[PDB]
Amino acid sequence: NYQPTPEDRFTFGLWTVGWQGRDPFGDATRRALDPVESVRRLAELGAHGVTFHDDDLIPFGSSDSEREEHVKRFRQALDDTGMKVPMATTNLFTHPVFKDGGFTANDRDVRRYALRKTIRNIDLAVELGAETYVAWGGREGAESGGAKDVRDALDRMKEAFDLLGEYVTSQGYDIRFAIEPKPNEPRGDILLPTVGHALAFIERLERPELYGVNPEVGHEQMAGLNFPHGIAQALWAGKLFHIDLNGQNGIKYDQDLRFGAGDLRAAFWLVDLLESAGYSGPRHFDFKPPRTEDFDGVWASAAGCMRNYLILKERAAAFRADPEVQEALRASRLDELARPTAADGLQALLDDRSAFEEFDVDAAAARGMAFERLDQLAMDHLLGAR
Amino acid sequence: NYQPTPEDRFTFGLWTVGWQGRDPFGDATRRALDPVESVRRLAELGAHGVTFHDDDLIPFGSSDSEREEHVKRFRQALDDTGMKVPMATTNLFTHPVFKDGGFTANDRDVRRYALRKTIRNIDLAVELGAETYVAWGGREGAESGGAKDVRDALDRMKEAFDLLGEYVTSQGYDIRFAIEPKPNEPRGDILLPTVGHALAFIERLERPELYGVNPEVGHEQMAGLNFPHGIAQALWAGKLFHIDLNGQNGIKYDQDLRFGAGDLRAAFWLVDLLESAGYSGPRHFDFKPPRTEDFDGVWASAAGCMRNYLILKERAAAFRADPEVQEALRASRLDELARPTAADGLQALLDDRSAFEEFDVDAAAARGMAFERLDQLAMDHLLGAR
Amino acid sequence: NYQPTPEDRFTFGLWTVGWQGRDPFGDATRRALDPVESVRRLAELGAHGVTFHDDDLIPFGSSDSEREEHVKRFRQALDDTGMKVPMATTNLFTHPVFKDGGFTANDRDVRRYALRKTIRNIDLAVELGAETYVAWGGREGAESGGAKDVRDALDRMKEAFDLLGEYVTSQGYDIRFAIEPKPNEPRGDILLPTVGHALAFIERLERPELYGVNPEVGHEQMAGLNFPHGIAQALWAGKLFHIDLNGQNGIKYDQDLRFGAGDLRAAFWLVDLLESAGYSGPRHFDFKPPRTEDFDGVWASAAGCMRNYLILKERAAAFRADPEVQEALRASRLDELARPTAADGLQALLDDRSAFEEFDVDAAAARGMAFERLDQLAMDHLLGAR
Amino acid sequence: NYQPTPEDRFTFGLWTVGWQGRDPFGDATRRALDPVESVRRLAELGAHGVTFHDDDLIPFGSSDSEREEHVKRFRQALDDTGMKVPMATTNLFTHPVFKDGGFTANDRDVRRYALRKTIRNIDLAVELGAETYVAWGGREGAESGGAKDVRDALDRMKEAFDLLGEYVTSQGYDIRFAIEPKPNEPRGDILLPTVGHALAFIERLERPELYGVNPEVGHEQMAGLNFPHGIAQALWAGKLFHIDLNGQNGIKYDQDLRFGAGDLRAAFWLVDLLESAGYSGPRHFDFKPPRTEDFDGVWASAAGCMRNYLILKERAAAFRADPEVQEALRASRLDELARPTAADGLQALLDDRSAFEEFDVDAAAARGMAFERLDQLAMDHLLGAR
Ligand SMILES: [Co+2]
Ligand SMILES: [Co+2]
Ligand SMILES: [Co+2]
Ligand SMILES: [Co+2]
Ligand SMILES: [Co+2]
Ligand SMILES: [Co+2]
Ligand SMILES: [Co+2]
Ligand SMILES: [Co+2]
Repeated sequence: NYQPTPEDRFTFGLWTVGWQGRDPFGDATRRALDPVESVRRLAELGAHGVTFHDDDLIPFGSSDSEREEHVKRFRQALDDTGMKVPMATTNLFTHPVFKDGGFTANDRDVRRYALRKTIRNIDLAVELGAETYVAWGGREGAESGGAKDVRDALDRMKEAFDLLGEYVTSQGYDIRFAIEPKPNEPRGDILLPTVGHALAFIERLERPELYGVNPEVGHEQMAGLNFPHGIAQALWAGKLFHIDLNGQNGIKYDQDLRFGAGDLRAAFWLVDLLESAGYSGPRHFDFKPPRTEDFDGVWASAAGCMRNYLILKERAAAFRADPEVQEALRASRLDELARPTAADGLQALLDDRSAFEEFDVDAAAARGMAFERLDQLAMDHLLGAR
Repeated sequence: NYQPTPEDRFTFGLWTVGWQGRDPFGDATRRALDPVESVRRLAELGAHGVTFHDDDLIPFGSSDSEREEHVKRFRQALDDTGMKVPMATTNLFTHPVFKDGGFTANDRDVRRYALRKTIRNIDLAVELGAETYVAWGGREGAESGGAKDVRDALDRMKEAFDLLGEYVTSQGYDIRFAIEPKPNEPRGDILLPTVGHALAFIERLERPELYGVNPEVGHEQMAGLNFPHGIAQALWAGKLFHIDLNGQNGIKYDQDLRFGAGDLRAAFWLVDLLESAGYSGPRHFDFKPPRTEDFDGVWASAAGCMRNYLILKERAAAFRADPEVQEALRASRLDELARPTAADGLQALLDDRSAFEEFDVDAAAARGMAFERLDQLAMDHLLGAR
Repeated sequence: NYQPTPEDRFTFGLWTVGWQGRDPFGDATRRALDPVESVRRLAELGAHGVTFHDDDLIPFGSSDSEREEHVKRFRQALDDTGMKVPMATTNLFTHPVFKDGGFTANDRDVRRYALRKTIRNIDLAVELGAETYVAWGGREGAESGGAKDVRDALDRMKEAFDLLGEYVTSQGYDIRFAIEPKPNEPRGDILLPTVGHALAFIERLERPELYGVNPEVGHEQMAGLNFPHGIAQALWAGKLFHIDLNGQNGIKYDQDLRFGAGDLRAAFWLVDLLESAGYSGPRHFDFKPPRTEDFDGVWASAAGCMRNYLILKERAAAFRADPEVQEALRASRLDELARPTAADGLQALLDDRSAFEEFDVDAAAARGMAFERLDQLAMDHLLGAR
Repeated sequence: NYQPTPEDRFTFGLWTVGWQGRDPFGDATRRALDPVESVRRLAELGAHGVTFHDDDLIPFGSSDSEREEHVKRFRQALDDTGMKVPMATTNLFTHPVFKDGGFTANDRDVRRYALRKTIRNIDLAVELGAETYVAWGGREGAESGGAKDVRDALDRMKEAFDLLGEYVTSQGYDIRFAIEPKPNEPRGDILLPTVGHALAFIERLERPELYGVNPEVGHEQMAGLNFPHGIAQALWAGKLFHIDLNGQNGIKYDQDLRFGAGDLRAAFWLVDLLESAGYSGPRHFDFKPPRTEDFDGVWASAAGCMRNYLILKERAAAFRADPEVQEALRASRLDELARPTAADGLQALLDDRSAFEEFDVDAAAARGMAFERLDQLAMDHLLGAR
């Protein structure tokens, strides 16, 4: 009956179930949640852990004694429930000081502050046991062309991430960074708008091994991209350090629907890929129960994230294990896709008349790929209609 | 009066002005053009050069004597006009044999053929003087999730590009590759869908220095991305080896409108960036005169590509040179964006109380960015309303 | 096992299974199909009938004796199989003469020709028993703003549809028209781009009762719209005279995937609505088997259209019949949505202090809508995970 | 120098310049503005008037004496400046009670409250001289398919608008309604998502003459539609009762950029159409100065809305008056588009062999439309490059 348990490694941000329902056009529809109560409620649903921005756990501007008490209460909730904290992050987007960015603000003093605020929370993240430190630069970008020279902004972005790498190395921490792309919202265009742009940027950092990506289902879908394809490219690069699961209906504002809502078939192929690849990180949900809901609906929406992942995991495993699917995959030459093109080497390929001079293009063109029969087997498995 | 001359380095594909007007739903509206006549017509408009797919210059399936005569006539047109050939590419998308891809076809024999067809045309490209060899993998991708394992496809894609690098190195050629991303069309999703994905992929090739990107205005806009921002990231990476200029209205089929049509302000900021950065490659137009047009409209549409680039070049230069704009850029702290965040180093930043303990977040938050006044100066310059 | 039979009223266009695979960037991948063979193959799959454009049944430019023989052979196939022809339409988009439109071409002679070509095929449609005559104005529109004055084009569009109404009335035919909106492709923008625009236009025709809409799943999705919502508005207006079923992944070129592919949950809610509303027209598929496929894949893709509709019909019926869903719908106040707001009348509402002066906004705001629990019951029914 | 004066009829909502900068992810960046100060500032810029939601002028929950004082101060500002109030509207979206809608909330008590809150503000609107009463149902819609039966919601929506028509008629008011479509945001899908859907809905009201549309540039662009085309359809229907001007970059969250930003060429063709059609309503700006700005940037952004409209008005008038453009419009057969197709009548068309039997399709197909030369004249006029 698709019941999650902590061994399934499902995690949730405090800001997800704790979202009060404020949007562009609307006031809060739910009261604030104490993080203690969200840890207890999430544990009762079978979650493994929780994640936080600095300012979700400790109100911005807290004194040291207030900070200590917020952390003490949260630690007690973690210890009472067995919940973990595998990931933490910094809020470099809510406060008005970040209206033009944190790490790429035009004001230099704001960039230095953003770094100090991040470093303070990396120390806390390590104390709470986090292995991954996410960075979503939601304010890095522009609404107009003259406001932001992107080459200078990328120079500032590299300096900031290099300084954070130097800091973790200096402290001997075993935490790694996961950069979260998004194409737009709240900025008109956000820097590092997709998984590809973030992977490319990481290759230019001083210590690329310290950084990966934290892709989000709905973010890549806001650019109309195929989320499973982008996760495959991140896995191919060895850079899937964390993932954010939710639902999105295409090219709109970021909806943050529960996982399995939005593009259902993309959710199926995502689960198939994570499970086939043996991804071992948390399955983290960055979602918002809709503001129509009361607290009972918040917990139902959170439970539905995990249930949908487990249903899709069963159907993807049955698809890949079905001998009729295995035969269809060979009929569609998925086995040949996995064989090297020319392990015989360049000169052998140049000398091979079967590759050019004596290649029958028309007989190869006539061979159907059989992809529709394979896809309807996938449909039938997903719908339980075999 | 914005008259282009060959010194402006404007280039056009044979397939652009030569497009006969066939689309998803329509037969040709114009007769085929002899490449000789397109070289002559383009030279008369002030173009610098032309580009080609193999199969635009030599019909697919030509004998050696037919091939020699097509090349001889084209060379004579180039010599009669002074036109150059700075770029060439392979057609790995029209023939039905490429229905599942060239370099990432599931059929191995098709992948080997795609490589041999590419290598034959690299030799011709070098004979005609091309410095850049573009690769647009328009058939690499899928319409369904089971049809294409993307990690295996990227392994095949890397093998293919590595073999092409080994080939050019083996021959001592001074040609470089430019990979052209596109998010979709004709495949439901195309592999390497954006500039970021292509830049990331190149970093994993055996000899990354041989490869850059060939971004196209309309391709990045089909994902709703900011094309000038993506060009800035490619320039930041040192990888803008070629560029395709055209117009697109957002998230649709690839419209291939003349340059300056589609998103006009994005065309302005693109020209501003290419000119500020001192980009020295061809300004290449990959566009289609609409099928409503006769040949006079084809040449008017081609002339309009160049005219719009030259108008936008004048207005962007006037914007950057205007002392009132220079003052607005300082008021918006574009100068501070270009200064290192912490050249004093990590420990100095950690010890700097002005970056945290004594940073007045509210006074920094209250300082307006003045971006709207700067953007209306940019508007006024673009519209000639100063 | 979800086996369709003719009683299910599934229909297919000749151009669907008969699509040879030519696209923007590619030559045909399959040979042409004789309409006789498509009628036989579709009947064997359990289809009810077929539909046609004039030029799919009779090649454009046929002599009268050729026309008679094409019609005779097609009639024999219909009689051999028991297949019906419930709908026909005109091709006013392929021939180059329609490059600027049929009914709204700027050239008046082309508009008059488009009307004569339509009227000739209305007579044939009636002879073959069609009840619905579709009109998809795929060439009505523009790529540039000066090319098409839209108020004048709508005047021409109304004249054309009014003349077609006068013609059918004059002949005593019992056929009705169904106008098919599309937002773009092949024109940069198409006139009557959505269901709403077409419904609005029909209200201004001389005899609106003769006209309804023929919405297509993928067309409304090319504008990012909710297809079930648009079908609900057409049903509310009494104007769903025909429907085109297929799949689409959001905002791209028109993919024409088999029904159930693309947005699966939207396919579920569409079937739920058509079945709840008692829609009695054909379930018509306007799709294209992908060009990767051979003929066996064409028939598998066609069979999959019908199978997916039948699976979704079973799951939507089980959802609506489940007493736990019925209780959830009452908890979410779907029953109250169906009750008049103020059957007591305006003055009673004005005098009702419970509607204003004594309405407790905070107690009403606090009541959760319970929509997430209702939606996860819908998910569980769709996936067979109850 | 493009200086607006009140005779230009530019109007602004209090909520536009008064937007404090709160978004999905961010706190306010500017202090609240007193409506008195916004009226004074807008008048100094040359605006004609202002518009309001009920709750922008009178805080929600005000006592009668507070209400009277807010209205008294606002009236004094209007009288001090000569500013008008041509339009008002109701806020049926911010308060949590409207989380599922106002007029189509599933809770009947909320629907009755939404009507009473609207009617109270219609009385105030009439006292302040408004001729148009806008209704943007931003909360009407859903995030999930079971939550909202759209046929029942449209029944509730018609009841509500019919009751409002009965109310204005009963009071003898000369105010008319303008329904504002939007496709999504804040709801996952909003009911009446485009101009077409709203026009269609109005035709089913009891007294359609009382209702028109209030289209917004950015709303239609959030569906990827052509805003000038949609305004042309509203003008063709006689239903453009008000218009909201702003900028948007395609398919994203609603950006509300100043008018002229976003799609510049669409802004040009919009101004060309409003001015050619002799639209006589207010040119209203529904925009948000970006939250990066301080108050000086708010007023610069507001001034830029008006400046851009006046620049585009000059360039569109010069385009239409240029004898070379007039010749190009005849070469493109825009004159023939405006002539009836068959004023000779149906039987004459049927008997006309020049329309079918003797129509030379190939000679008509060969005639180019000359649209690219016409569009580059439009480009040159817009850019001041003639
Ligand atoms: Co998100
Ligand atoms: Co996230
Ligand atoms: Co293109
Ligand atoms: Co290109
Ligand atoms: Co379609
Ligand atoms: Co269709
Ligand atoms: Co808006
Ligand atoms: Co508005």
